[PDB]
Amino acid sequence: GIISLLDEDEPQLKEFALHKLNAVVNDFWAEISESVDKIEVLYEDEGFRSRQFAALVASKVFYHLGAFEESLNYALGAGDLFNVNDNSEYVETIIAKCIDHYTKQCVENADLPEGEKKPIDQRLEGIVNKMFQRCLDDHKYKQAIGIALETRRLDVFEKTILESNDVPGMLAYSLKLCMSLMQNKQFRNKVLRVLVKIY
Amino acid sequence: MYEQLKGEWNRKSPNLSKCGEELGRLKLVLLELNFLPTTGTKLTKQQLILARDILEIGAQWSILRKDIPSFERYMAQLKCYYFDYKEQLPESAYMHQLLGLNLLFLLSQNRVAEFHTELERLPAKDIQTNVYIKHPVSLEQYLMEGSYNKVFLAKGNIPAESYTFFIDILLDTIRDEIAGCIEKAYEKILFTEATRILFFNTPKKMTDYAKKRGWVLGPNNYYSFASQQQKPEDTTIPSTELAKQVIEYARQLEMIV
Amino acid sequence: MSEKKQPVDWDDDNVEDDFSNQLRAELEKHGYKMETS
Amino acid sequence: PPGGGEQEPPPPPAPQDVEMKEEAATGGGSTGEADGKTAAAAAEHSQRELDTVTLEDIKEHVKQLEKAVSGKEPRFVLRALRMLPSTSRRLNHYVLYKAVQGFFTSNNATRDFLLPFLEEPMDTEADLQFRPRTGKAASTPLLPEVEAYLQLLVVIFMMNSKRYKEAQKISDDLMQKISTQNRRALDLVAAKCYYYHARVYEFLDKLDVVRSFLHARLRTATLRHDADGQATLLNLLLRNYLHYSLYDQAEKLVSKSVFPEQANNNEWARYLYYTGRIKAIQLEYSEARRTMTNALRKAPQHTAVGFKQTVHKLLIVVELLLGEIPDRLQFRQPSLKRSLMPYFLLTQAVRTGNLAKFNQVLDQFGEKFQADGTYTLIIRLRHNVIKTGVRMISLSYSRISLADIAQKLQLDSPEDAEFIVAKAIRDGVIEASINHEKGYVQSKEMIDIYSTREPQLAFHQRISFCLDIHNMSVKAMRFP
Amino acid sequence: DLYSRYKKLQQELEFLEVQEEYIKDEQKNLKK
Amino acid sequence: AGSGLRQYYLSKIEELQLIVNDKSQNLRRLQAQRNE
Repeated sequence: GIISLLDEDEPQLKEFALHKLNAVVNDFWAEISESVDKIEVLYEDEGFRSRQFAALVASKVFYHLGAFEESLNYALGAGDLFNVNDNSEYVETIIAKCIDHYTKQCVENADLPEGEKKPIDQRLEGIVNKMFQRCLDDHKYKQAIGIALETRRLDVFEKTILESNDVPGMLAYSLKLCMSLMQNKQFRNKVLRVLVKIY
Repeated sequence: MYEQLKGEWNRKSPNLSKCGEELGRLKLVLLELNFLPTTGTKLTKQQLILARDILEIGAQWSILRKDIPSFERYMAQLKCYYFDYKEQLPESAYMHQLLGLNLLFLLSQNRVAEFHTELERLPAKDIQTNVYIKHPVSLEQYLMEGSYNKVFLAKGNIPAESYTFFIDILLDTIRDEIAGCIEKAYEKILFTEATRILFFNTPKKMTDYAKKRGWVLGPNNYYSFASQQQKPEDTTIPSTELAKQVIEYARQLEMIV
Repeated sequence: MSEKKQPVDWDDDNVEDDFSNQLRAELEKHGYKMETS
Repeated sequence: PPGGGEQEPPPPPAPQDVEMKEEAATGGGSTGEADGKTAAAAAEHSQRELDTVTLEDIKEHVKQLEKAVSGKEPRFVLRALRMLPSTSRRLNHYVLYKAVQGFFTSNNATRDFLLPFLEEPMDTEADLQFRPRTGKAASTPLLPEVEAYLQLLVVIFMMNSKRYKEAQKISDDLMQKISTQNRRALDLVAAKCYYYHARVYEFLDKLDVVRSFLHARLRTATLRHDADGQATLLNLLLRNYLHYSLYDQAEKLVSKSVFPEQANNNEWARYLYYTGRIKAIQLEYSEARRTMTNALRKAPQHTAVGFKQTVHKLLIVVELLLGEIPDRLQFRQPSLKRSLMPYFLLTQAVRTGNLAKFNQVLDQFGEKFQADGTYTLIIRLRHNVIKTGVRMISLSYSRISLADIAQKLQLDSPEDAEFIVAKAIRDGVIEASINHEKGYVQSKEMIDIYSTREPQLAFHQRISFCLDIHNMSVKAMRFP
Repeated sequence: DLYSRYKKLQQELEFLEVQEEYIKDEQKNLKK
Repeated sequence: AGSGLRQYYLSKIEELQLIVNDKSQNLRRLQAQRNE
């Protein structure tokens, strides 16, 4: 295959190979897999021209194989060349799994806020808040509030409830959810207090 | 665009600056109108005739300079061009002998498994005529039977150019494979029996095997380490795991309610 | 079930296992084997 | 008059009633199992689809005049099915169309009204609730237009209708139907489309465009889950990879998707046949023969299904290289006409030492061998005959002078005999040993004993099997 | 909307799991 | 905003539906065995 060009270290050729290749990854999805070391090396070193482009094709190949953890990692590394996109099966799958990783990380850290919280790659927020904005390009989608409560973020919660139609029926809905089907007292009372303030 | 079409090929091609000319050619072809595309155009057809010819010369220079990675790279590119979604491709005179040389390379580097799987594409040119393809399959057949001396007898007949750069390696690999087949547990074998085998010089290469391999270098009374193997299955204690198995059977006789 | 594979292009003595022509029947072979010695 | 008027009474009655009540009961059951018991995989839906595949398809090829089956479209063309009167009136319309067709001439389609009988069918407040009915009644018109056996003015329509149905099902599954999993039917649809593409690729260019489309098709599967979807797409794609473009082999060797454990039994046979073909063509012979025999007995139980013939014409060559076939056992009534003419003459030549007769048979039937796409025999079988002789020598003698095999196997020299026997032992066909001193070949040690640690290794496997079967059985007992 | 269905699905799933464990235990003692 | 998050909250619950759908039947089977 055209990997026959990647074999050469001339910098001019490399980017032509990657640009030509990511156009056909789907038809030859598995065939490529005996080359992922080369692409990873060409991502790790500094001073290439489109390190994001190598990270992108790596993410595509690992999404073929369903190694979702590593597709996620390289998608974080792939920067804006990926993250700016917004309408495909591939992106929606890996952003869903990113949301999942983020919410579970948040829930874990929330039990020990006093320190030594594990690091958060800010790209996770860089994707989550982008989705939050999509859930802001709209009048009052309930789901936004759902993810808000699920991720323990009172800030975007408040910003969403005050923004858009702050119909008091909606905050009565929020009180109903707070009382009806959530139980962790230490989070319950915090949500309830921010609600009494806004009220 | 015609960068010394026949500058240093018609009369003599020893140039190392030909490498620089090829570098310029590869730098220029990447900016040509169509490489990846398969819809094609007559202009694209010209660009493709040009790419095919330059790749052919690149591969032949590779064999002339006896470089391996450049050989496999150029051959992969050309084989991608030769068969493809677009293959109008008026016949090129070098296709047959170059493909035969490719098969010789595949056989010499002991990739026999990938040999036959490349032979499916050729329906009739591999048997009736076209001696270039005939040669490597015939040698493969010769080396599938225990017949060996016939290979060395028939070595001196090659329809294309010398191509010895691969035939020497093939002979060496056949020699070492035949040696490996004569795997000997007994450390003592008569070296004269090996002398009968096609080892040629009595101590020139006998020392080479002697340095690492066992036996002696032409002794006629070999002394060295032995390749005898004993199972040593005397131990009667697979008890730790066999007990596991039994407990497991008891596990699935219960815990269903 | 149809597989689109286009399949369509004497004695009840049962299995004959493997018989190979010997030509000479046992009577001939032994009849003239004895003659030698 | 004596042939058209007199033969008209007999025909009309049967399609008027039996087919209509068939599709009525099938649609009723589909609605019932889609409404209740959301896990409707185990139902008569699959049996109904199989019966339609088997029975209804063959009963007719022509456009079914007198409005017997062509009238169903004008029956269900206007369907509301919103409330009780709407569904009742759609059924009444079906009945009234049948009655009119039995009384007078109902609506007829002149090879161009099927689109209005398909556009208006999805028009007139059509019901999404019977999405499966839409698919079934849209695919059934394909087979008539497909199995018209004309290949004129219907293949193009077949391709357009197939694209329509594919788009409809893709848009339907874009909503990701909940607790329904229409894929249980979709698979068949997919196969059907591939059918016409082959027909298309029989009337026109190959199915490469289909290849891209179906890569996308299995990609949209395997993500949520798998329900008989990928299990079909895999063998469809590697069918096209090996469909007169079989020269491509390198890739599929890296098709590393796991094949789903619980599949329809009929498909496992296709999978194992193709796996056997790919294994044998690249020169592995140990696994090929065993997995191919496992394939043959997997689902052969039918009155001359047809591809069993091909698997036999492969297993004979693939095991000719290693031993002996049942020489007269398998030449029985179905295969006898084909297998006998070339393959029997071959194996007969192979056991004997007649090279000239081998060449004669090769010259005679090479065209048939290439037509079958199994021309490996000349490639390797001609030059591997001596292996059988070595095997026989192994079975009989136990201590022999290698100077004798030369006169027994016409090699004319002892040294190359040493070479060929050494190669054979290295290859593992025989585990003998050689005294490299005085032309002595000896067999391995006698079989030590058949009751030391080799037996119980098998009984462990059989327990795993038996306890697994009992658990599987007890679990799925009496659902309500 | 979908949030309530999501949560209720989770709850009823785990609760029928609890019933399942209960039934296994009662089987075990009734046999004795 | 043109079905911003309909592909979420929707593919997430389908597995839940299938799991509970089968698990209830399993529970009823155990019910019958215990009763007898």
